[PDB]
Amino acid sequence: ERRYREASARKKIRLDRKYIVSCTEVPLSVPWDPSNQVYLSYNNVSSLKMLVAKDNWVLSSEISQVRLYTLEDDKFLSFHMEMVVHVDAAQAFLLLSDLRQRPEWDKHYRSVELVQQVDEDDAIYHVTSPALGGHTKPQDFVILASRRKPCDNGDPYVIALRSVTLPTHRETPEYRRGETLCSGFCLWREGDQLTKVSYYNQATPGVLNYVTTNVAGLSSEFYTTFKACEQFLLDNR
Repeated sequence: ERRYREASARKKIRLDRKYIVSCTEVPLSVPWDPSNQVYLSYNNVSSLKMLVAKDNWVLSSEISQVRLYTLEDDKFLSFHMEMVVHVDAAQAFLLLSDLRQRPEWDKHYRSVELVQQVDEDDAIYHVTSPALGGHTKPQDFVILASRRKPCDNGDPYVIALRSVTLPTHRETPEYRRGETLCSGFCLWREGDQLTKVSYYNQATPGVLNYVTTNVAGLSSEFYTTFKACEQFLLDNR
């Protein structure tokens, strides 16, 4: 309603003012080296856990028991979605770990190609996303997906996502080369057939405007795309 439209747009303008200066000070994509595969996979998963462990997360919104947290770092904007689903965490882990089945429920992943299967729990994908507001071209990503099972009780299943570079899939004029610093899921066992599904996205300069629109409340594509995940997991029990 009017009362919310006006105050929301004010919040969006402030966030743009703060993050107009995008961010090399931090490295988005990293060279892929089969020799450093174990550390690229370790640093990938380690980064996501440290993001979860940060303390200055602030709640922005809640809709039908689906929360939305945000974190205003000095250089980049991070958000995080929380949700509880009625599926076993182990089952949700196998579904959310294969990005090839992610276009089936996420509007933001148009196509997904598997470039190289490093090992059991690590792989390199080639992702393409539709053109967001203000572009004629879709943008593509070269992402390393690393998954790890929880070590102890209470620790989460982790699926990590980081952009990398490969000499075989270099930037092409048909797509815009996007780059995400660190994203992925975190799944907790909240009980028998219960799972707290969490999506984290640390930084993606190629979609800043898109994010600040959802955080301010002027849009609801995060919630739509995230409840589609809830519906994607429930059907595979």
